[PDB]
Amino acid sequence: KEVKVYSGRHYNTDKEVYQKFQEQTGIKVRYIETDGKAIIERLKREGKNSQADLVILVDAAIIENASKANLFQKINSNFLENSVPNNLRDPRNKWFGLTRRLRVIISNPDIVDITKIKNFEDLTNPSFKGKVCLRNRKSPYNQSLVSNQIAKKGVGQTKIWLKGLISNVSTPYFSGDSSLIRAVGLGTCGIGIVNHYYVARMLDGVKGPRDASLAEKIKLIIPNPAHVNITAGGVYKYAENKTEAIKLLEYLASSEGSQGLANKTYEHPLKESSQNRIVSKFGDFTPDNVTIKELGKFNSKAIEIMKEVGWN
Ligand SMILES: [Fe+3]
Repeated sequence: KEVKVYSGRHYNTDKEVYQKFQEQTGIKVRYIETDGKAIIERLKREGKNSQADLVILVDAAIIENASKANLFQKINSNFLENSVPNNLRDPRNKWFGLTRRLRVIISNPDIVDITKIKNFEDLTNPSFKGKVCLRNRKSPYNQSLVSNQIAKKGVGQTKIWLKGLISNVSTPYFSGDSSLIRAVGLGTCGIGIVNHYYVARMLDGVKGPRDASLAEKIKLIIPNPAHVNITAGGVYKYAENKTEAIKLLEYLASSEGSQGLANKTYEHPLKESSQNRIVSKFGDFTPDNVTIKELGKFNSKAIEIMKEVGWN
């Protein structure tokens, strides 16, 4: 018996978690790890001829792309329905959350007054003029953040916040979260918005000594309440090994499985905050209760309003 996993968790960190499932169950895990959008495009092309059993994807926006494209089948599981929090799964049971990431504020306290920064709304302060730096609108992470704001405040109010935010940007858009962390730490940027786990990875020397030194210069602010995003798993629509795909998903969503995946990328497990000493130092967070499904709903409108105010 075997199971074929196509995973968009492209961090090169998760192989060990699949090995523990194999040893306990005797089910062979064939594992492909690449870009999420390459997986979606390949699967649309293959249809019934695909060898995918279980699909793992990063971000609300990519999960919505896969759902729109009809890539998942509904599954029934007492374990999953009674263990994965409602806000972090498909109401129609086609996909399930496995890890939690926060998109946070990073600041250089030698360049800006950090006592003035608590939440996203503060980044429109005119005293931050020229000092705010962003990754481009092509990042699903950024699209899902603007989608978060539309969910709570509606389109009108979100556009006001975006006109204010983009006003304070005077630097070209970055193509990644790690290069924006380097700019904030070097001090060419005073304020950035990035995923918390990139700061943890650089602090722990994963990207070498220079990136570690730059990351020490940064003060990380968790908005209160906090915007939460996820990685998720679902069973492929035409999975051959359906039974084995459900067993592996039940394992990855469990306390052992969710801690295993999360501890590799410095994320939070599903039902508890990270044990990790670097992540714990960032502080406690309270979720804002916007569902992952809602983040997918408002993705199209988020892209249109980012384009309209000039977030490029
Ligand atoms: Fe990432």
